[PDB]
Amino acid sequence: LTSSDIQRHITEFISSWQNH
Amino acid sequence: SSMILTQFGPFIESISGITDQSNDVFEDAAKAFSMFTRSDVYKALDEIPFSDDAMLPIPPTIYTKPSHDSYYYIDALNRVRRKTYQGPDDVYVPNCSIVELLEPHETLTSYGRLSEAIENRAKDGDSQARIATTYGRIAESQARQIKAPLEKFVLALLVAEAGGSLYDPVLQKYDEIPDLSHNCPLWCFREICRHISGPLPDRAPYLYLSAGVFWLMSPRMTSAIPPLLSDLVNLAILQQTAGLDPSLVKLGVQICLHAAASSSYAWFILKTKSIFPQNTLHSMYESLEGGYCPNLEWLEPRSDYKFMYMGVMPLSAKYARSAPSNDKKARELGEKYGLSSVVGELRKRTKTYVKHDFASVRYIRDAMACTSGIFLVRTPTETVLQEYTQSPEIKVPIPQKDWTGPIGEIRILKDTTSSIARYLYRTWYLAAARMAAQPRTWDPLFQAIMRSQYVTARGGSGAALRESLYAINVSLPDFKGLPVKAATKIFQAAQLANLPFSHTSVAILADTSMGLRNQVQRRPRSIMPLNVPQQQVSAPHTLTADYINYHMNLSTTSGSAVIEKVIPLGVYASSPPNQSINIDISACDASITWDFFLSVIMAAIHEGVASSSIGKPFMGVPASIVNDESVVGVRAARPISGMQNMIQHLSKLYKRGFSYRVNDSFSPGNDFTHMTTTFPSGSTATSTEHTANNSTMMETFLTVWGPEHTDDPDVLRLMKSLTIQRNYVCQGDDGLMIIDGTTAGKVNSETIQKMLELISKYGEEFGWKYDIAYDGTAEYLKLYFIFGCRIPNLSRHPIVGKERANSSAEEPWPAILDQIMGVFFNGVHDGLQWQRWIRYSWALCCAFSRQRTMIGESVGYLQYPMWSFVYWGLPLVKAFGSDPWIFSWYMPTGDLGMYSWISLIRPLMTRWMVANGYVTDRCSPVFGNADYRRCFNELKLYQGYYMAQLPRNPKKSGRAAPREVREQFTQALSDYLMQNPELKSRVLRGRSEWEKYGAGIIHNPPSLFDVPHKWYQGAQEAAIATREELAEMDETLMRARRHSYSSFSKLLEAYLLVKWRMCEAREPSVDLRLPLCAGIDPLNSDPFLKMVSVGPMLQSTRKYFAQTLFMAKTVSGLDVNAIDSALLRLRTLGADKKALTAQLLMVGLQESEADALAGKIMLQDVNTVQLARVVNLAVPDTWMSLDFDSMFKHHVKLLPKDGRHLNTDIPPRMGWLRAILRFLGAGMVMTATGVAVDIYLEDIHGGGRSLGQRFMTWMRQEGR
Amino acid sequence: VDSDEVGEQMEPTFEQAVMEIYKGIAGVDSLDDLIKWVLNSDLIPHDDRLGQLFQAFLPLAKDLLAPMARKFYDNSMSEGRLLTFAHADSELLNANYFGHLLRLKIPYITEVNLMIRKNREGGELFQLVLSYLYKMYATSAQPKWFGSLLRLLICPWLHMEKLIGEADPASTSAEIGWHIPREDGFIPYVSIRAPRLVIEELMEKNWGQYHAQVIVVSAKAVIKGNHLPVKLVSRFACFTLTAKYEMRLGRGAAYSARLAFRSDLA
Amino acid sequence: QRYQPGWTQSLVSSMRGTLDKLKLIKSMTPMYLQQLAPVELAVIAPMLPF
Amino acid sequence: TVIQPVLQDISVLLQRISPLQIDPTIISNTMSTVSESTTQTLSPASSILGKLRPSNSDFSSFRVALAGWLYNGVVTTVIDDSSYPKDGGSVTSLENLWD
Amino acid sequence: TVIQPVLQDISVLLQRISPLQIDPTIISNTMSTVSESTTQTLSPASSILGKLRPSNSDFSSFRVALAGWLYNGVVTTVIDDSSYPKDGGSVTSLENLWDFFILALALPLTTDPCAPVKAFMTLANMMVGFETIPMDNQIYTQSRRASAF
Amino acid sequence: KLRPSNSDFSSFRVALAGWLYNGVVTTVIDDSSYPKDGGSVTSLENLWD
Amino acid sequence: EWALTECAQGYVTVTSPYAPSVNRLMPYRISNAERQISQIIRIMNIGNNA
RNA sequence: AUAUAUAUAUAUAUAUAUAUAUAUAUAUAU
RNA sequence: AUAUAUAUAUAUAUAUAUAUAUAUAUAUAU
RNA sequence: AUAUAUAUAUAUAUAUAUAUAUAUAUAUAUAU
RNA sequence: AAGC
Repeated sequence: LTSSDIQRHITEFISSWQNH
Repeated sequence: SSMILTQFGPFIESISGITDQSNDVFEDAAKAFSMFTRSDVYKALDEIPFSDDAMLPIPPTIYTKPSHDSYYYIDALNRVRRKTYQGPDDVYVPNCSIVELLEPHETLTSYGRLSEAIENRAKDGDSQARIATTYGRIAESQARQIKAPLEKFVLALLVAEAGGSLYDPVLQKYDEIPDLSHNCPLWCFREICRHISGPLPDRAPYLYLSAGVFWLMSPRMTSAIPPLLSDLVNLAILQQTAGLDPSLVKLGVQICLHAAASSSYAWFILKTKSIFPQNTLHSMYESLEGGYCPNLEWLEPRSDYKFMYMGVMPLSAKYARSAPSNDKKARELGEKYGLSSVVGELRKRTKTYVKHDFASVRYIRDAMACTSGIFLVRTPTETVLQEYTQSPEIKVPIPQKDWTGPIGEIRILKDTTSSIARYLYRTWYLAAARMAAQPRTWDPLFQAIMRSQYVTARGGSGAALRESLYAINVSLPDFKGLPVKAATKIFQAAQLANLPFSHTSVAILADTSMGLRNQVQRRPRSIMPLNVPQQQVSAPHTLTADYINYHMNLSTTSGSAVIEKVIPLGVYASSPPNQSINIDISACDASITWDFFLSVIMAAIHEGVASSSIGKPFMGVPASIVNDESVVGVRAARPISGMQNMIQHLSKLYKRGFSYRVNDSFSPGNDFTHMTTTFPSGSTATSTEHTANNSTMMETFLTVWGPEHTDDPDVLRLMKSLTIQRNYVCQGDDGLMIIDGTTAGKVNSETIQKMLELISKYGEEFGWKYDIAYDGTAEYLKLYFIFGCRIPNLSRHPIVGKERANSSAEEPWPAILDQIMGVFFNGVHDGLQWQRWIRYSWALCCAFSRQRTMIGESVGYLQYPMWSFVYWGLPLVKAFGSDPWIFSWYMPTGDLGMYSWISLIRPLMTRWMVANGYVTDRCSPVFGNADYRRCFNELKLYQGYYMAQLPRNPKKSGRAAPREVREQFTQALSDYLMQNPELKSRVLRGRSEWEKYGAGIIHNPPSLFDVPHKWYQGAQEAAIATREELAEMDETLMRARRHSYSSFSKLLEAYLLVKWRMCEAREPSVDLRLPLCAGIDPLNSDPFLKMVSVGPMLQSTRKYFAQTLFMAKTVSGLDVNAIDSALLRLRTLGADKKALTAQLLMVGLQESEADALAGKIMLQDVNTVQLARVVNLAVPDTWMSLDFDSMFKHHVKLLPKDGRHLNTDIPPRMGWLRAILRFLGAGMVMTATGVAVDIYLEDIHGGGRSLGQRFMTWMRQEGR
Repeated sequence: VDSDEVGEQMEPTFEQAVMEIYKGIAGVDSLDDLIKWVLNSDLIPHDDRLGQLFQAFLPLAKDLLAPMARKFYDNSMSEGRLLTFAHADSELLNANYFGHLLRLKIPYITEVNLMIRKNREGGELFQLVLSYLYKMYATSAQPKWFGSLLRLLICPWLHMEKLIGEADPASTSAEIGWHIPREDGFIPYVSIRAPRLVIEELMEKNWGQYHAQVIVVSAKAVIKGNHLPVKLVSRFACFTLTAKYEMRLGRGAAYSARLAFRSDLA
Repeated sequence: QRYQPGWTQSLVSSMRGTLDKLKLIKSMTPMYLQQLAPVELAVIAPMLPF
Repeated sequence: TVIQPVLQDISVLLQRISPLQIDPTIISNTMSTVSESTTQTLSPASSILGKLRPSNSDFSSFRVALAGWLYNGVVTTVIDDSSYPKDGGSVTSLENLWD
Repeated sequence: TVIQPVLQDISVLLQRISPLQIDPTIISNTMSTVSESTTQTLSPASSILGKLRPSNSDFSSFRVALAGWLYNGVVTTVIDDSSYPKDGGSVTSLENLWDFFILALALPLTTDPCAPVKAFMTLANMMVGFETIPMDNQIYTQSRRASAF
Repeated sequence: KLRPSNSDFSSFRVALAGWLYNGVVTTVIDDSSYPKDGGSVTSLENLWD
Repeated sequence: EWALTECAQGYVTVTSPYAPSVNRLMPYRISNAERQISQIIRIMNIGNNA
């Protein structure tokens, strides 16, 4: 359960970055 | 887990970013750590509710193992040997049951040691007893290869992970690392320990002590258990700390279990070490979709290794993997050992990645981290009988009709020879000629430096020297009663102080003692520690090799620290369209013998030196006369120089071979002498010679042999487009070839393949086995690059493993702290998740901060306050009510980091201090009206700060020694050092001048007269310490702790007078979406932000710091940094140029350039880094991989932003403050978490002049 | 010990393996074909075809002869000092041979010495090719004249006979050997002959400084530590260069040994 | 040296000496080619299968 | 394949019928150099020796060239393109001059 | 290689017979007296003393230069390439000025007939852009390495 | 002031390439290179800009 | 070969055989009008999008 | 030392059993 | 088409057995 | 926090063609 | 015994 992925982990942080 | 939280509530809450840290909680947790027991730790392990996904079968075969009898036998020389069943390499420790060899230990009936009675029959001469004792001792040695008992690390992991997930201050969210319930290695560890222990109430399968190991009496115990447990605990730590994918960790555990279930664990690991690389790194990006690749440029001269960064280039299918596929090889390897499945999932997972991003490199790093990290251990006898028993295979030799008559031992090589040796001879000829013509060669100081280079406190097989000298009736002084080791090369030099070279001539042909080193994923390495005369006579070889490496080729001199290597070379070579070829020489030392190499290099060196050196002594070696037979018929005599005398003697030694002496401590009755031709590894000429020959042979191939042996026009064009000065970089037996991408893309892979076949063929006819790899990846010095991203190899930094090769007991308690801090810094460089790593490092520092001692009924506890670790460079988490996770481990160490974090949180610290009643009336420039003088004392912060600087090793100085014998030792050392009277006169002139002028300004002038004293102290400190020195340690630490202080060191008090002002952030240095170091990614925020704000160090450090000094090399025993600091102190304190002349004369510089350099230094302006060393300010080791220079230059503004202020004025002649304050700004900016920030000076409390006076006061008062 | 002694340790000796090498060469169907291929009607190797002969032959030597030679020399050292002959020094180097190494040449044409020597096994021409292969196998080192060995072997003894030829042998004789306490165990090591004064001077020397491990008439021993320096004997007192281990008139023992000056009373 | 810029050393003497040495070598190959080789070819030619 | 044996055999026959002997020691003695120019690398005498490589003992090209005169009508002997200066070369390069 | 040891032999003999020996401290002593302000980024004395570095072993090369006078028939002593400024130098650089000074004093003692041309071109190279002169052709322009002439 | 943002160093080659397509692409200098408020000659920074 | 040599400004030289041929068919030559039309199409679809 | 017999060890080949992986087939649930 | 269980075939590993070849130990004969 | 409008991201579902390798048949050379 |  909730072992979603590592690539989505990478992308989610980046999406947090780009937000302003 | 209930007891875990019960015992460590406050500590976990503090180190998890919930509550402020404090010393008292830290010490309470340390006491709790000291109060556990092993079985208690296992009962704690029993309470973790592991999930199904962490379940996997364990074969029953591990517990049931046969006896050791069938794996050993006795040779015809009455030596114990290992019976081989799997091949020539099955000489490691087999997997056999042990319990039937154990005598129960008193008061610990469940545990025991090797039977002493069996030891008795072994020392008598029994065969079975000898076999049994060999097996027992080698198993003990294999189990002793750790740093500390595993239960400490396991308990620390439990404590750290009991705090749950961490909150990211930058990401403003929670990490998603799975908890211990999904940690397969811990479940396997617990299950195997429980199954071994069974009904018996004690849980530890074995007990690791300083005196050795005690085994649990179980019928399921096997010698293979300790390494398996070490691997499992390493993997368990790594998964929780670096967020590894559990799926890969399961495969690693499977490999470990298969290794255990085999006949020999170490042999299995050795034979299967390359599954993860061959299946992930070497087969990556078969189908490429996109991504970025850095654009780097190699400038001129390429000898300078000058690279400049341009930007990113989008990738495309044009640059997919093009190297030959290795699927068949990987499948065959997986099948041959029954791991075909693991290969199957590895390949299937690898095919899934089509884009080059952070995800792919993270996956590759995780896959590489799963390799085992044990130190392979085998008995010395098998190492000797396996490594020195192979010889080069000169498939095409030099014809015998191509030599002249002998000149003593050498034989000149004709110029009509069809062999390729002619180019090697010519290269060494020109190298020797250019070397001998340098005037610095004849300078007495240079020769003294070379003589002192090999005079070290390490072993030199002095005993064999002793009977070799006794063989001709020469008696050496004994130095009876000296509290120093006789088995040191300093002792040898002292005994050889005043002997003629003719008397010591025979000493070169003496024997050689033994020495071993164990490595990770590599067979143990043997060493030949040459003695003093051998090192002396080996000089010209070393000098010529140094000249070649310095001038005629591309060759580095960097160490194995990751920081000092050439990252730019690898990142440029891996980036498309460039392609890299990895070339290594298998058994390089065993491949260089008299047959092909030595007979040519020795002749070339001997001939290329006669002109520039006729009739001169050298290194103490005088000239001599030799027979001449080169020309036919005429046989005459010929004078030779000192270098030629050394060459003659060394040629004799090389022709004869080598005499290795072995004393196998793990095998009673296994000692002998082995005749071998393998080149020594312990000499000073090894690496340089290997590099020189590597470059020469590569150039010869590229120029003559290769063009003449291939006919395909593409291969010809390629080879003609390659030269060593442009494309080849070598160091020892490791080399790298760079193929520059053409304007039409990248060179065709088929052409590269045929060329590789050509090199492989070319290596054989002079007996060199070329291990060549071409897989679209760049490897150099065990650094791995793919597509311009470097992949750290976690497995080669074992957390718990420690190399122990001898049978000696381990170190006293305080020493382990150095190892712990080294582990922390290794994790820092390897790029682990910073928050988890910091938490775990805090846990370990707590677990090792207490120690029981006995002082004769004065049973006390040694305790380090938490602040000592902070002084040692370990960052804080949250204190004084501040926000959590606001500090970065780029924090400097020592005073600099302290000043930095105080400067960051001074106001909060003051408000916290006042709110707690620590209130006074004397307003302070730093803390206002806070009563810091008592709060620091009660918080032990002063105590921790001061005791963090005590030497945590025993000081063997001050032992009782007769005056006569000590003065004899010192005078003998001085007489050995001061050979040429010119140097002695120089030093006397320097002393007289210094007394005239420089006396009284500084108290510790470095001089050549102090070298004997330092050598004596170093030899004395090399001996084994005793109990009263440890008591001296204990009482000193207690004295330091119980005392009360009032201030830090003068330097830190000066630093706190400076305050700064942060401003808008810097500009990004590189693109934010370009992977540079694997793991340094958005999920690893702080390293990622620091790297993208500052930018990587794109220039090698060795060359950068080569220009940050005045004297390149000095006599072994003195420090160049010490001399530079003394000179700059003398200049700063207003001493005139005659004092600097005197100082330069003490270290032996000749008068004229002494004056020239003194004047130049006095009037010169120096760099910031070089100038900052006057106050022992060094660049933090962690900054080395970053571009700190530009940030020093253009981001630390010493002028206030709003304009000039009154206090920020620097006095005109105190410009060095400009150098110092840059470091303070750097520390402040780097310590803070987040991006790099432009910083401006704000104010100095006392003004510039007062700060200068304080600094000068410290400069003068030090050295007392 | 003869050079060829290592050859017949294997049931198929090295020589027939060398004979069978021919099967690995294209265009050669028999050893005779190999001979006529490699030679140019004047008993000269073509200096290139001999190249591939070496190419094929070297792996055979370095993979088969070297290890068996290593064991052979290791056992041979046990019986005591011996004179060993070889054909190329690289044989001894690759076998990790222990002891003094001498390269000696001869004032003759060695190659012509073969084909006249009749009753050869594979034909004389095969022996010529073999000799060429060994000469190519040798290292690069100037071989001294063979006389330098025989002179040391003979002349000192012949000179000393002019002095000792008349005296009583009981007084002017000596013996050096390994001592082992339980009449008494003693195995000879070196035989010494010298005038009375010289032997008396030899009598007071630290012979107990060197130790070895003796095992058992055909006894054999092994030295640990360092070997005996030559000057301990003398610049006088010509001695024997070689010795064979044997016990003079019962369980197998491995007790210990130090050597003693058991020479004589007179 | 009108066509060799970038030669920091004056190699005129060395090149001239080397060319002179090559000019005056005792090579008897041209003699053989001018006199004997045609005779050898003439003798051999009629006997060839081709 | 048809032509090759004929030219090879005629080359061998000429090689071991003619009294001419090819001896590079003539060149080596005439140049009489090992490695001039102790320090500065440029030494034309060494360069030309390196280019010629006299130590090689194969001269099949010479005999084959002589034999080619008999079969002008079916075989044309030309100099291999690899012997030409690299990339056309330049007069400023010392090696190109020897080429 | 055949003639160079002869020059070293002659140098040794000359040093043995000559009454001239190096003054250890003359340059430093005379340069330590120049007056300058401590606020300047540059110091001429520093640069000159750094370029000079009188290693006392220089009289060997001086002696071989003297010996070269006797054998200009076969040996032509010249100034090594490394002595010239790397990229050609510039008059605005103090370091290049000192290099020009060193070359200007050193050149007249060599036996090279083409020495004066190189002495002139050494300054000409540093002076490019600042100040121009007509040259013969497009190859040996004003920016050639002085050692090329 | 001479270190470019991200140290891109690539606008030079792009500018050269742009010469072939001035029909459809007009290479211009970005606003960010200009002084923010227009600058002033009394400021040395603006002179360098 | 003429087109390739001219397009490379003479820095690279290519060669073609000189002998009776086999009439290989290599259709690659078109009028300028077709090239201009295709160029207009390309400019059209690329239009107004950086 | 040679020949013969018994026991033990190593290599190749074959067969059976167990475990794992792949393919095929059957049943339940969606 | 997915998940779970079972069976057959192939591959690897382990064990056992058989055959051939080699070696070690014991005994008899010469 | 509730409601509405606009947009990004993950997951599930569907098709074609081509090329490479292996195997069978036929032949040449060496060996039987 | 325990190198560079």
